[PDB]
Amino acid sequence: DPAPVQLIVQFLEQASKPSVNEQNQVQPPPDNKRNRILKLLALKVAAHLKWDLDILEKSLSVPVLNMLLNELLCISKVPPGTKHVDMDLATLPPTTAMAVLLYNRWAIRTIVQSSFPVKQAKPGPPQLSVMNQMQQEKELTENILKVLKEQAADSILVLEAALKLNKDLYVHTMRTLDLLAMEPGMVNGETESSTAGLKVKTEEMQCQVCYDLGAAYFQQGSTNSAVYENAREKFFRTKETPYSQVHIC
Amino acid sequence: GQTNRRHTAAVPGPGGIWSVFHAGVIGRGLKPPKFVQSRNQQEVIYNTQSLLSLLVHCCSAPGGTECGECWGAPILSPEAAKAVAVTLVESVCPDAAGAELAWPPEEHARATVERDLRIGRRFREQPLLFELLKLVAAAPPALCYCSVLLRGLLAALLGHWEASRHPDTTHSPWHLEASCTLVAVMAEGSLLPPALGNMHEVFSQLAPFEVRLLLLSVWGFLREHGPLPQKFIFQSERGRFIRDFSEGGPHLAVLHSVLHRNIDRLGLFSGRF
Amino acid sequence: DSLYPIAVLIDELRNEDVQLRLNSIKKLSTIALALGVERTRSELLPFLTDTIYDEDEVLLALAEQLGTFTTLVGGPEYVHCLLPPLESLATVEETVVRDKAVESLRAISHEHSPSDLEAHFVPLVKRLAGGDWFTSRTSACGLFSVCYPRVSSAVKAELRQYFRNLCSDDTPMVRRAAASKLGEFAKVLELDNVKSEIIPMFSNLASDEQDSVRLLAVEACVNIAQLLPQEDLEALVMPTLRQAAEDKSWRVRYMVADKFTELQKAVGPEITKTDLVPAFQNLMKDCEAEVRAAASHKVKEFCENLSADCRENVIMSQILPCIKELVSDANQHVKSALASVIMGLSPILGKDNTIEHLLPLFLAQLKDECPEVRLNIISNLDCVNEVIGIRQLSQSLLPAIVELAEDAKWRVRLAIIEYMPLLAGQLGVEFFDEKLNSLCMAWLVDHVYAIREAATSNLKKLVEKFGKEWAHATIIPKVLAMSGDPNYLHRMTTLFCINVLSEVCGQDITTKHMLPTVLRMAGDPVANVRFNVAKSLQKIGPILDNSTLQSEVKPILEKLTQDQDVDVKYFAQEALTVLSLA
Amino acid sequence: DEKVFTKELDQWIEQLNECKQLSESQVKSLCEKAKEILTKESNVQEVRCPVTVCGDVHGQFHDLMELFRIGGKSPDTNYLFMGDYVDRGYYSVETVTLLVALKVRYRERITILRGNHESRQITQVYGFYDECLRKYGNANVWKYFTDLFDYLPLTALVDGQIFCLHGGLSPSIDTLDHIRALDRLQEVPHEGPMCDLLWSDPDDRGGWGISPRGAGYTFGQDISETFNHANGLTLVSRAHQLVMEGYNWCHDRNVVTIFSAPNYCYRCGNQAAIMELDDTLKYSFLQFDPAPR
Ligand SMILES: [Mn+2]
Ligand SMILES: [Mn+2]
Repeated sequence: DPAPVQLIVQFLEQASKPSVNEQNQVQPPPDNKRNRILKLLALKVAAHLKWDLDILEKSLSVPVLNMLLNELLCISKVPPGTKHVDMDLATLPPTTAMAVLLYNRWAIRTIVQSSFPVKQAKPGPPQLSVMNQMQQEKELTENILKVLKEQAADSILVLEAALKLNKDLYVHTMRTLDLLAMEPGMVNGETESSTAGLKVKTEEMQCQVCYDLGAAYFQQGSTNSAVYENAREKFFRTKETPYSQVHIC
Repeated sequence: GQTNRRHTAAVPGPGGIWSVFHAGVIGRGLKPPKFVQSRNQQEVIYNTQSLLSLLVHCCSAPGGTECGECWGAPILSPEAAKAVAVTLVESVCPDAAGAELAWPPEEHARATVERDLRIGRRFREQPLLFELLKLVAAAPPALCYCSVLLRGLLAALLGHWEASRHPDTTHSPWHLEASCTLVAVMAEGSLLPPALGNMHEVFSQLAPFEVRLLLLSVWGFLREHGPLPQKFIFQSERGRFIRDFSEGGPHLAVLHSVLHRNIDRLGLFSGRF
Repeated sequence: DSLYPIAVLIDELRNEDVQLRLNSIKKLSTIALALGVERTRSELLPFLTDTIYDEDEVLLALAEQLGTFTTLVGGPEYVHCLLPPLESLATVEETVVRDKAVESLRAISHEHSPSDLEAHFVPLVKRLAGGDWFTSRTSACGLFSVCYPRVSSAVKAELRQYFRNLCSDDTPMVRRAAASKLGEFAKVLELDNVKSEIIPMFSNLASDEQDSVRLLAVEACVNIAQLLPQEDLEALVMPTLRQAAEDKSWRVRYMVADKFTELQKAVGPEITKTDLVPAFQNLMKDCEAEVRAAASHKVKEFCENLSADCRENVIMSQILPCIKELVSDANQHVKSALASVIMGLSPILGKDNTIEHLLPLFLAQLKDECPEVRLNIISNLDCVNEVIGIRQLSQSLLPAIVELAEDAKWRVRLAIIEYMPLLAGQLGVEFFDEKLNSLCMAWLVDHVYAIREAATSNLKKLVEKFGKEWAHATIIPKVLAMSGDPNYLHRMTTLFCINVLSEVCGQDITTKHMLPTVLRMAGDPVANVRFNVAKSLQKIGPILDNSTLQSEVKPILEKLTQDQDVDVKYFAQEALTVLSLA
Repeated sequence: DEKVFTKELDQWIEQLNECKQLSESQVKSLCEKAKEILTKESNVQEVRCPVTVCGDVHGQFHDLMELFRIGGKSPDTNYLFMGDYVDRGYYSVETVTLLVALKVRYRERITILRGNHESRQITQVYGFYDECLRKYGNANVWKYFTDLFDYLPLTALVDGQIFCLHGGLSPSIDTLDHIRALDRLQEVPHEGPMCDLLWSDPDDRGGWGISPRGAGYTFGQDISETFNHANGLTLVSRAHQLVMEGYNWCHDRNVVTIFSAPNYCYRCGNQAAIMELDDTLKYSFLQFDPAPR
């Protein structure tokens, strides 16, 4: 249990990411019964295992809404930030800015995912596992509804984080700005059913992200794909040379 | 479109001292006819064209007064199209257990699955029915009476898409064609906004569960805004029945979410609506 | 944190599922090796001593895990602290956990030092054999033989007298365990110890008013008879087994009928000559069929260990009447047992003794009413082929092969088909074309597949034994004429026959006589015949020359490889790629 | 790629034919391949004569080998199993493993249907889950088998006339078009058309009636005649009840119960039978007894 982190860092063959998930689940289950020295000994290991990969996409399959929420809450223990995220352009340590941008990206991703037609798994029985799954789904829906009412400042925080570049790293700042622009474009693309005159900002952010990925996206991978170009083409077609099918419309 | 001599020359189990090897036959076996419909492809649609032309000549009210300036188009009589829809409903499904114009809820479709399946089989055996729907969808208030056929076809398509394991829609060509045709018919019959006209267009490369959810949203919208003989007031300009929508919030939201989940392939279809 | 293991063990073990419990039992070893030796010797063991669970799988898990703590507590110098947990888990309500506990204790008792043994393990069993529940007494009696040679003679006498006192109980719920332990406990006892005190105990246990105790008393008896020498059998153990073999119950009689070969091989031949004859005869003339079947099953190997001075006499004078009276019995179990066991005494009696009385009983058990005895009398007919002349056994089975060749069951038919090739070559050729040809032609069209393949192999053996040109006009045309039926089974049978005869009939006949049939049976719409034809072509490939394989086999294989099925296509492609034809 | 996998399949079959189970990865790959294979099959598998239809095996590998020795080898003749080969048996994993191996190796030469025991709530209370936990140590092979059982077809149509299915008729089903329009990729519920198709039983009742098992209905002769006349069928094959001769005719030769599990639960001591249908739709009932061990 103690040498699990070193074993995962040495080789990702056995228990690559399931060990950290199990540790976080055990720490969350033990946190209800007055966890004195049980949750503190597992939250640090979970944060270390999450920072060893330093990604958000690969840490989304199993931790759908609650596990990743607890992981982010444990990782954000450095900066309290009781009020709204503001004044991020000042001199701040890099780990705090990283935590805030990761939290904003996670919130945007959950807000976008909570409105998908993704097919659900069919059920034809009733037992304790079904009740547990129903309770987990209800808790996830409640958390998503609570986070949706506070997502008004998330876009402003992402814009402020993408505008500033005082992270003492040009490549890291450019990657963070590109990620924030992609998240803002994805969030604005799903806000077309609310009101009009909003696709302009989405198209601008998409063009900025495309230019960034063309010049220099980041050092890592799994950050951009043809989805960005497709969203840019969709925003250009919605805004209105031309194509054969587009000329008629 | 749509005795003992041979049994004696090979008997006695080739031993002439024991019984037969088998123990009898069940029925007949090896059905002789086994015929398939392969009459012709060409010159078959022209018979349908002639029949539709006869029906148009029959329903169109006279007619021949040079309306407009040079593009006078005669309208279709509502009574003739209503009678056509009535006889079509009577020929396809003579049942009347759920022949009400009010669309029942979705779960209600889980009890009359046999009627929906027989309607789907009748539609797949004779494509002319679809063409007949194209005659009923011309008159606005005519399609409101032929609602049982549309409900049964939609329920059959939903039941087929719920039990479809293929990740691509092209694996079932007839079902996709029937879905697009049904949505186009119920949209051009002054019952659905053009968003549904774009939905049946983008059906070409959609996932099966996505198509099922879109058809379920269609069912919900038709349940809310039911096709009824009222709300089709007459216009003093021409004999056309204009439907003024007083549209679907959650339906448009579901459509937008389906379109956004597949931006990597349906990007150009977003700018159309 | 030193309290973290306790905090994670006090809650994870209390749950609703048992998989986590088994995982925790598996990880106790890692927890102990990570906590250190002092931390598991200080408070971990007293903490795990008083854990009384409710289910039983965790009990078996902890019982099998405690036996793997040899080098994780401190070694033989620190085995005195693992005693409280074992003595607490030994006194429970379940049974299998008690067996696991006694196995673990017997396994870990080898690495114990003799001084530590005599100092600590003796008080353990002394306090365990005096408990209130029967579980304690049943678990104490099994920890005496392993610690006997290491302790001194005083402790030996103490444990012996304590065992003698504890086996004087009134209810057999502990006497059963005591009797089961007498089997493995008497291995280390000397002669005087078993002559002085074990004989009275055995005589008191043999005279018990219960029947379940004799089940194990007979095992103790055969054990002490095998262990003791010859000079202490004819006056000590004989009366007990004699009075036990004629008890009012049939269980002890069945047990002594089963465990009789060890007795007759340990007491020697003379003791079996004096008084074992009546003891063996009274077990064959009872009303229960179990004892008779057991005696019949055991007499075969009982005769094997009999000297050649009075074997034939006692067989022709005493064994023969019992055999004759047991063969004509109405019960089917004893008849089947006799039919399955008596075909092993033929080499013992000799050649001139089978035709005397073995042939009548064999023919009687062969043509019987129930198939159970026939399945046994026909499955052991190969061991009488060497001791009896082939002509004699072929002539004796003539009035029976006219009916046993075609009956309801197929095992008898299988045995007849397997034994036929040893008879068709001796009865000449006229007998073959008289009845055996019809018999084989009827076997080739049987319903089941085992009889069909057996007849195929028999026809192969016959065509290898008789000749090639002989079957060219007698068997080949009749087999080839069967390939015209609407049934696919007969066609597959003919294909299998062509495959099995292509390697014996040379290559000249298989070129224009059997080859055109396989070539014309390729347009069969049945998908289960085309792959068989392809496999037949593959098999006859190396047999035929390259000219025939290149002239007509290659085009027909190319034509067969262009169909819609996948199995026949794969078989044809494999046949093409194995014969290097493409 | 294909030849090496075929040879591996033959080796797996030869290993299973000697009372030897496979490993975890081998069973996982076999279940995956069976999932990709059975996805193309519909609910009513169109089987073509000639065939050799069997009944319940209830996890009896020795009885399965006896059946193979009686009714021809598996690659030679066609086979049609109607479920119940996973529960109530000492060797249950070996039987289903051999069956699924023959299915993935001879997809056009053998067909297997789904029974009432091929589920997740029945295998846990009859010993199959216990056998998977004891033999393989963990409980992953059982999970793979229960996930694969959802892909097994429901019924089978032999020559367009014979209708083979485990349970029997259904009150909510009037034609085969309803059976073809069912989502078989679902756990067997306690009520519905699939539950009745997998839990029905024939009797001389007439009409319908609740079954003493707890699930499914009980039809009579008139219902069987109506179902056979409204679908062009001439016979309904089933395997859900324990018989003695092996085959039983009911409802004026309209329903055929074929129990191919000899010595059911090792306590009845009955026989077993299979029905071999030739090319001309001629039936032959081949009977057998439990092979000695
Ligand atoms: Mn069953
Ligand atoms: Mn069943």
